Amino acid sequence: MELLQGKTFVVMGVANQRSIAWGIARSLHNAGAKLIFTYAGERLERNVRELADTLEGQESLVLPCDVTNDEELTACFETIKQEVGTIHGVAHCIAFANDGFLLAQNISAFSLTAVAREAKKVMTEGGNILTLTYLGGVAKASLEASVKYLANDLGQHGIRVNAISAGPIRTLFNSILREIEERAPLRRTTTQEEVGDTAVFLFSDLARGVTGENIHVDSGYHILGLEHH
Amino acid sequence: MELLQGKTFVVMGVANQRSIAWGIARSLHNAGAKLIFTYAGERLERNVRELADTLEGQESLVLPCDVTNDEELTACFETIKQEVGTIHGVAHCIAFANDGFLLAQNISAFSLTAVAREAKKVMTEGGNILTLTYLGGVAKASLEASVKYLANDLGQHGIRVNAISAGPIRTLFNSILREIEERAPLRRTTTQEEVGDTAVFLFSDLARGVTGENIHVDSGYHILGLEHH
Repeated sequence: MELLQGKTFVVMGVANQRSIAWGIARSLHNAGAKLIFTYAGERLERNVRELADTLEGQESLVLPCDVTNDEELTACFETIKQEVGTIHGVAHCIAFANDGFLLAQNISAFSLTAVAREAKKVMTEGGNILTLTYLGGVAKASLEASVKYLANDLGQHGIRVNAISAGPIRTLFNSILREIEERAPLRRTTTQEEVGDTAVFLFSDLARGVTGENIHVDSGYHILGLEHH
Repeated sequence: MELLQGKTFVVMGVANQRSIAWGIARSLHNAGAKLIFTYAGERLERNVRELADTLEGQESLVLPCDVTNDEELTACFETIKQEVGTIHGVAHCIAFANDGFLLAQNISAFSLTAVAREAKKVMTEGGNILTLTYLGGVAKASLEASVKYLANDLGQHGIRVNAISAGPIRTLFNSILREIEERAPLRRTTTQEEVGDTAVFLFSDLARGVTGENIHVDSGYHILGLEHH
């Protein structure tokens, strides 16, 4: 409720109001954070500006940042350095890209390292880098290794690196959702708000001892070992 | 800071001010929780009463509860039902018992199921059951399975079941601590306060989508795969 007061975070991956990243943004906002949003292209630019505009409180920067474009990614964090100086985390949470879910998984896998490289330059007081896998796995193997590499590389600078694995979300197939509602320990599917509230923890000082972790927000389904069912 | 306002938790395992469970208690207290403490024997009884007395705010019940004693364990939660009615979680966090660390690991392993059995009777609004492994593993294999079993059994009642794996803590061997300070991603050893603040998350509504999890609070050391080093 004031867990994140005084802290500023970059949120990547907002496409519309049902985006997992918009759940993260809403949660971070409610915990008192200032937000900087990125947008890939012209289409998403408007969607992000309009959603950001619906938040009440500290102004939100909205900046271009195609994470597959090294020049633009670098430019984005240069703008951040010049205008706010220090940030306290990045939500690398692109779960759909313009098939679209797989595309986002691949882009997430090969862009995390460069994102962390630029983020380190403006996280001079430490903080957390969050990445997201949406379950709704060559790229997953890659992301897992990258998180461990970056956690080990950046921890000495006070920067934690963690992942959330989010289960299928109805507003994002009916046979898959029914299986989860019937068989997952919590007997329900995941929400964007549940993912966002776990992100609040990971970005907060409560999680200062947690790094290199992959937290499942999937109603417990992961414990069942039903990957190939 | 008011994350846990209106909620009451049972904390097991407090032996002295450097107990991991006392870190959990302090953190839960600071987040607005009401606390019920247990004590095994006469010795610990005084230590717990004196520590509980140092907290300012809502009164803390201090009750006898040897978790290896079925009659006393049952009686404890019966007293809880009669006096407060509903609780919102249990911290099953015995990490030393009166060699003492291993003894606590074994007692933790075979007592979790019965503790969860009684806790279910007073957690009518759901909540979280937390268990602790202190790294400072037949019993660990057992606890892992028990957490998964209980998460799957109790989730339908809104009860989450999670574990924290805590790394070596200096106030609880110097060669082990030096290795962690030099090689762990965060370049430092764990504290009881870091464990407590992760417990705050798991007991809060922020973690309502998280169950069957084992969160490492170990400065990231777990990612290195140096179990036999």
